Amino acid sequence: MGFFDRLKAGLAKTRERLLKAIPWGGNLEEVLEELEMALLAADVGLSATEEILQEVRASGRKDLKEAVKEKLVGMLEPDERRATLRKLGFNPQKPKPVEPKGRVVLVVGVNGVGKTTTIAKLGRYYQNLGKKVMFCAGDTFRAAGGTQLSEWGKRLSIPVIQGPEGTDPAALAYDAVQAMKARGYDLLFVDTAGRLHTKHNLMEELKKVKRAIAKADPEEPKEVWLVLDAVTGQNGLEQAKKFHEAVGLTGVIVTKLDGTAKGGVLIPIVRTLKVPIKFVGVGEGPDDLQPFDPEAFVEALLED
Ligand SMILES: Nc1nc2c(ncn2[C@@H]2O[C@H](COP(=O)(O)OP(=O)(O)NP(=O)(O)O)[C@@H](O)[C@H]2O)c(=O)[nH]1
Repeated sequence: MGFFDRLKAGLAKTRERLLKAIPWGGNLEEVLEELEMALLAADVGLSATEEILQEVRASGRKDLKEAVKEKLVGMLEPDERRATLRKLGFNPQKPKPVEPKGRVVLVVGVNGVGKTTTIAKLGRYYQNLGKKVMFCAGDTFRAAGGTQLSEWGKRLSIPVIQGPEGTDPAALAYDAVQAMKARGYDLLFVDTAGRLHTKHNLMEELKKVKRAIAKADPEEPKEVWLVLDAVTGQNGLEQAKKFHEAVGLTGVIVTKLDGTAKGGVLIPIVRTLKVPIKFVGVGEGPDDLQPFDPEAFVEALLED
């Protein structure tokens, strides 16, 4: 319960079509059939679905339902260690806290996916874990109404490195790291432009920003997080590929899970990018941005 409730609520649209209604009592032939449709309807994809079936049908010689759960969780965990600790019984009440590998987190993704809002929630999250957090408003470009990262910073008391619209994004991020160092901050999130059809090639700007961060601190950024909208589609995964090829993702944040019945998309995402989902977005609330936990996610896909 508690956050678990918020997760189940966020996955309700995906869950209540067929997943929860699966008749785990009938003769396999029916159940597995219903299972394949439920998966495909949730956007798990044919590839991962036919593998799940194999894993269960061929193998899966334990409890039918549990076999499914274990297989789905296995598909969501890119890290062998955690997969192992899980199999060994590790299953704490609430998911462990996501610790950035370093001090700088470069945030990327296409315009509109919710990068700005996601960073603000991340600031809160980390602040509540006692980190001194700083923001860099690397997307000086587009504002057009909405709420700037700049306004979010004042509200959380998080300083925002920013410059006049048009300011060199790379020089901003450089100043941002310098500032984070001199003032002794624990974490810096660098927001970035997300428009793929301007006169300035997005991927190239991005690489110039990551390079600037490195010039300031040769170890950074230790995290490159792509934000993906669960409502987009497979084009968004293709874009993901380009972002990965351009800057090397270390993680993925999936937002707007509450707005779709295709939440099963997380499986294809992790299988394609082979990086972990760090946080999942279950709504437009402050604490709606939660640390990802495969076990919990899978449970919410099937239960409640
Ligand atoms: N329902 C839902 N909405 C979300 C989630 N995350 C972000 N959003 C919403 O998505 C919209 C775009 O957010 P924003 O942070 O402005 O996006 P951007 O990707 O930063 N766009 P811009 O380039 O215009 O600054 C907002 O209305 C925001 O609340 C989520 O997990 N669920």
